[PDB]
Amino acid sequence: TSQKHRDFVAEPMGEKPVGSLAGIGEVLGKKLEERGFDKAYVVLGQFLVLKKDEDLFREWLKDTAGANAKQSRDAFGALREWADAF
Ligand SMILES: [Cs+]
Ligand SMILES: [Cs+]
Repeated sequence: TSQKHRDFVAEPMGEKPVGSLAGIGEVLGKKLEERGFDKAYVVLGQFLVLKKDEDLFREWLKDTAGANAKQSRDAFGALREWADAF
């Protein structure tokens, strides 16, 4: 199961790795780690630097991590939900 939406939002981000964010696979996490998005805090940062736009974060995550629709959407929802919480 990839039901890690709950585990990410029931505590703060902190020094959490990128692969801990929902939709960030073990393969995606490598393509993301070499660009300097090694932690889930760095992806949160990019999403805020994009003003939390859904299809701009999803456009960048495709243009960089090589993400698919389910991966890019599950990642955005997890960031949006965590922003909506803390
Ligand atoms: Cs970077
Ligand atoms: Cs809140």
